[PDB]
Amino acid sequence: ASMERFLSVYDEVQAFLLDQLQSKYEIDPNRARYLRIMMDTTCLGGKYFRGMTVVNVAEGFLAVTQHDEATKERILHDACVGGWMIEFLQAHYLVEDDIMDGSVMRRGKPCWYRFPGVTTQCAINDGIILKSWTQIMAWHYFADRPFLKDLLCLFQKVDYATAVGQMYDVTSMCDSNKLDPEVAQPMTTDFAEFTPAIYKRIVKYKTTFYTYLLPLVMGLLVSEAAASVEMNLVERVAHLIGEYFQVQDDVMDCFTPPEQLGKVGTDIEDAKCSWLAVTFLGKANAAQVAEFKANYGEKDPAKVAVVKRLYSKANLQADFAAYEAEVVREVESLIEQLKVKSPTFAESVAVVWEKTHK
Amino acid sequence: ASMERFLSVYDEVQAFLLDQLQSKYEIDPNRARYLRIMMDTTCLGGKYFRGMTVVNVAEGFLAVTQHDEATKERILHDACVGGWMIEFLQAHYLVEDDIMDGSVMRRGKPCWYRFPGVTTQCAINDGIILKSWTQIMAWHYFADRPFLKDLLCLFQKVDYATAVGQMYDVTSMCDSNKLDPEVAQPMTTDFAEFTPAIYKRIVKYKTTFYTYLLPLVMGLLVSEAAASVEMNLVERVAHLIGEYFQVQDDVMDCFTPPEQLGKVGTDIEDAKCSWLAVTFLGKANAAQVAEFKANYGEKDPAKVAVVKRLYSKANLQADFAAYEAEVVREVESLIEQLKVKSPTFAESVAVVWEKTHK
Ligand SMILES: [Mn+2]
Ligand SMILES: [Mn+2]
Ligand SMILES: [Mn+2]
Ligand SMILES: [Mn+2]
Repeated sequence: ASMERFLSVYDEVQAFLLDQLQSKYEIDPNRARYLRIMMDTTCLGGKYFRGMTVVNVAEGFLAVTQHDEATKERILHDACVGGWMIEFLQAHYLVEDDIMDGSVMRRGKPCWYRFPGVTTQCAINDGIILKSWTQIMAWHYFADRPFLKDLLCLFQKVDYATAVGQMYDVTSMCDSNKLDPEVAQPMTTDFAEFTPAIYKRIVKYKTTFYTYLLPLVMGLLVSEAAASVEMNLVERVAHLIGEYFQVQDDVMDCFTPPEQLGKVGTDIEDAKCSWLAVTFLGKANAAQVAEFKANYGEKDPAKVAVVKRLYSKANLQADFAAYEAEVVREVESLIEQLKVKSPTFAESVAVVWEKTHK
Repeated sequence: ASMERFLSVYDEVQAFLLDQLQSKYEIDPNRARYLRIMMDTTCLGGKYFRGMTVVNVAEGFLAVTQHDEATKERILHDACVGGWMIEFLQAHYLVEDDIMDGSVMRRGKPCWYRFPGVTTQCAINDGIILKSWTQIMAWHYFADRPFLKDLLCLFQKVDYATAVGQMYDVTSMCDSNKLDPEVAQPMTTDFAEFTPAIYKRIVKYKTTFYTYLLPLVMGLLVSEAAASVEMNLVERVAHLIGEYFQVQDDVMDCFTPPEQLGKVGTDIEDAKCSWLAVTFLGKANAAQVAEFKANYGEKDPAKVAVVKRLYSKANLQADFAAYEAEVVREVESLIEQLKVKSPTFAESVAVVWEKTHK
């Protein structure tokens, strides 16, 4: 099974990293144990969607390409390692974003920095280590691979894009013209920057590059198949599926009970430029906009309840269904275009869409 | 002048980074301005010792190697860019370490995260961007260079080592056997881990790799001269000079007035494994150790004053002078050994020592 190989490689990668800390970085056993627990707590327990996308893309090409058995095994091992690079990159983001946002829970468990023996003082550095481990992995496992340079270059550009996206995200409730390191940032009062275009830019950089583009292209690279596809189509379809992913996340933040969500959603309190706020402001009458402005972005539970009420009364299910229908058209169109050069890869993308959509 | 070229390249690198944000990352002008101010505030204003070491090593080899003039200029430009990679890496560390430690000032100015329009929520991500910029620089300026892979590999291993060193540093006041993410960490009461060996491990990883080893080897790489030297000697001498650097920093933290230091030193309050504490515990009688334990690691100003008194009464100037004399012997010995294969590089190391020592 794909999952079974993927999880076995985690054990191998963990052992390599911790053994190297002992043999080359002079680490002692208690700190090795701390880092092992940190790695498990921050990297394990999700769905491994991103990492497994690398594996699944690679498996698709193995099914139609002649290889020695040892080569099949090496490609699958490379896909697993590259998948864990992305999972560790996500772990880095989640650790640091939870600190930056003051989040409380993540996947039914306390955020890493809130563990009693961690604290922010250690957790910021723990998140730095998680990202450094992605590079240690690559240089060790891919040292002699022909895709090493392309993979490292891709990884770093996606990582940079994601940090730029985090800036877009955490500043999305400020007026751009008032941004200034010397002046404490007030929340917007006109919400003029709550537009579809601006929302799409947040999501594209914050989410879609590392969640959809990177796993797909990494699967191509470890398969030596990047010339088998039109890269502009891979970008466009990743952008599309990633945006749909984030729209779903945004809806759930407001409307999924905390036990199922795994956290208490705070997008309203945090004044996020979410799909609900943008779409509501694309629909609302004057009265409703005024009420939204009077209540959005405040921890006060009665104000949050007014915003959720406005959202419920706004029939945003209709907008979501129409958004979803348009995304189905465009994603299907792009999958069709991908078949011109690689039916195999087009099928992998169809699977990524089906897992995202349904 | 070397400094004049180095600072000119900053302007060039800044322009490249910000222009690329506009042309490829969809940035708007106010956020470009924020990032420009962030870059200037976090990267400028120090001595540029690390960055200029790259330049000076490269200049040493230019003086004795035949090159076309355009090649001399390209090598110096590469040395400047590689120097700014290290300066931006340091900027990353300082931003994140100041947040992790709750520091107040850095170089006579508030720490970046304490700017009113920054906040920890933005500053953690700003520090992430600073490090991502080091990689954007390398891939853009060194794309076709033969040293690209060696440089990237070196940079990432030094970066990893530094994060491991930060872990050693911020955990240095806890008993290793009690380290545990599930349990809030108490300060040591026996100080058994305040030893020269353990202190040297903190310093080696936290400081010496990125402050001394990386600039020296980067200067070799951009000069295509790494085979001109014995790398084990470069490591040993970097370790030695870097440790002396940190010992000086530790003394100043306790004894240099804040205006000259640029901050209010808090190593005693923070219970740091500093050279003063280790050396004091290497000298003290039972009575003095007991008093140290009763007062170390507490913000209470009268307790800090008791520790400073113990340090003053302990005649640690004698230990420092004897430490310094031994470092002079060993550094001179290693410079002599370096002359066997490269007098030019040995001279660059002598300059790095002279700037550190005097
Ligand atoms: Mn966030
Ligand atoms: Mn969300
Ligand atoms: Mn620190
Ligand atoms: Mn210090």
